[PDB]
Amino acid sequence: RLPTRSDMICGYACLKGTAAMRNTKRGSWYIEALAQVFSERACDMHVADMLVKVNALIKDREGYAPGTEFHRCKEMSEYCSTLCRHLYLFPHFQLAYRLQSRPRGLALVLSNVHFTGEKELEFRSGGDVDHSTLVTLFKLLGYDVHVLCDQTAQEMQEKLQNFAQLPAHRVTDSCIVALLSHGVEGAIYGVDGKLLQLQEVFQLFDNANCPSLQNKPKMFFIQACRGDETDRGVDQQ
Amino acid sequence: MRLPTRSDMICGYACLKGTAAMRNTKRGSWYIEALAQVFSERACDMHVADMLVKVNALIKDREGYAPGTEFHRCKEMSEYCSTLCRHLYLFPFQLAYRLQSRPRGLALVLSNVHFTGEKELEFRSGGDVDHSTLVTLFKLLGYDVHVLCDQTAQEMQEKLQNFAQLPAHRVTDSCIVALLSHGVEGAIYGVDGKLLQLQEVFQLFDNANCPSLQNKPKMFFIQACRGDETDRGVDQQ
Amino acid sequence: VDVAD
Amino acid sequence: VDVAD
Repeated sequence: RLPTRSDMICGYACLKGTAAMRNTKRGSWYIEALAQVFSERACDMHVADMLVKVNALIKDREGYAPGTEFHRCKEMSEYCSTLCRHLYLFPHFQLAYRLQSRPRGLALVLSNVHFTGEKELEFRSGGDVDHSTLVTLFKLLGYDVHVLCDQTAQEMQEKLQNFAQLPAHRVTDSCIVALLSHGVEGAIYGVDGKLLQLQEVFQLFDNANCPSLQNKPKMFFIQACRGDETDRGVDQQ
Repeated sequence: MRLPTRSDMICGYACLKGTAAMRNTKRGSWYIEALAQVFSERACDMHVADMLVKVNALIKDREGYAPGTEFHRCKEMSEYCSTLCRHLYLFPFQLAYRLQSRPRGLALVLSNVHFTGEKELEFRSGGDVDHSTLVTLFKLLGYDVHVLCDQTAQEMQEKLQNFAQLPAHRVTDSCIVALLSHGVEGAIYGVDGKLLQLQEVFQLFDNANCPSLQNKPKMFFIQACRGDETDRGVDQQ
Repeated sequence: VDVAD
Repeated sequence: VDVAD
């Protein structure tokens, strides 16, 4: 018997209560760093240790935006884990999750960039680079990549559930879900300015609702703000 | 180079948001027992984040013994979150945090077991075993262990601040704080039934409030419930 | 026996 | 330039 939820790792672009930073031309700091590390190190580093390298890149970066509150601002990424083994992507086998299927798993990249005005949510310039980054990266890592763009909260919920329920998960070894949008602590916005709670997303993939993925590693990457606080940072003593 | 307000922290949680953490009335808490077992055996060759994965695996496999109650054959899942930027080896070197000081750091073990509030919080049987287990473990790992027992919320806030402000942190290489009590999502109870928000605990040790620990690894272990939901578990398909 | 925290 | 998500 299993707990209701296990074997997930969830990477967050920023800390609870704070904004995640995005360059209007290069894309989000977190996705940029994530793909930079994964592309270089997926061959010899497990995913949790790779996210520590990502943390180190984000800790060192600072904002460029002269004349605004984001100039010289800071951000800190984090990850949370219910993994019970090393997660090597194998693009060591005995103490790691089994990860040999072809494809290695299904991946979903869900990007909201153009918003329909209902709330004050702005165009996410650079989100196109983030989207291209993850689609290409996950394909090169051996995943069968599904894509969704500019979805409402209800479309997100319905299509995430459809993705979780796909029969293909029975014959793969892992899963990836990447969500990129505006958001608040614990929830992400659809393009209509309505919220999808992240706990409801994770539940779609848990051991009760998604038996096809029981005991298989499930990766979530969340590029979204978690609040309104801009981190001014601190001087090193 | 400047720092984010918060970084270089790892926080282990006995259970998931919204759920109960389980404790055996004679053997103590599942999470503390697994943490001490793994850390005692593997600190010499495994970094802390990877040891917490081994703890996750022990918790995932355990099931409740409480005949005739709702906790019989129940389940639990632990997790950890990390803003670490290097490997954390305790060394009881190159790619890891520096961890060579004598003592390796200060450690605080704060345990509340006797409650007398307008909230209906029961005596935490087995909490004494958890307390002595952690004091023994952290001494064994080379920490100077400070202890606190049966504190109110205000006492916990004030004495956590005093601990974070101790001058010894200037020259040591790491810090450990263990909090064991009743709790709710995001906060723990003092013996008076009043809550201390965990976000205020972490803030006391952050880069702005605790400059002596900037860029040094800070470990937190939280043995407390995070909600009222008992996990009945799921049959493995 | 097991109880909740 | 850098902006907030």
